[PDB]
This record gives sequence, structure tokens and C-alpha cells, in this order.
Amino acid sequence: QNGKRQTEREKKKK
Amino acid sequence: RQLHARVDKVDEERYDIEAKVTKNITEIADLTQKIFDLRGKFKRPTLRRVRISADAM
Repeated sequence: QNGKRQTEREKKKK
Repeated sequence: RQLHARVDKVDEERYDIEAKVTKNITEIADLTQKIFDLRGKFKRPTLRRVRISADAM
């Protein structure tokens, strides 16, 4: 039992 | 590799000083046009040669 301000920025980045 | 990092930097900060002088020059254009206008209202209408021969007819 147990707000969608990245254009010139990415340009400068490239 | 360290030169890729350094060129990342130098290109970044050169575009920094480039846009610095660039919008410095944008505002230089702008403020200079303002100064042209003001100084001119002071002078530019009065900056012309007239009575060339009106003093002779």
C-alpha cells in the first residue's frame, strides 16, 4: 500500500 | 574594418558640416533677400539713373 522622414537620411546613409 | 567605421564617421560628419554650410546658405539666401528688400526700399528705387535727357529737351 506504499513620420516618414527618412528620404534625405537614407540618401546621406548611402 | 576600422576604416569602414571611420569612413562611416567621416561621411556622416562631412554631410553634417555640408548641410551645416548648406542650410547656412539657405538662410543666407533668405536673410540676404530680406536685407536686399529692406536696404533697397532704402536705396534700390532710388538706385537708378533718370533725367538723362529730360534735362536737355
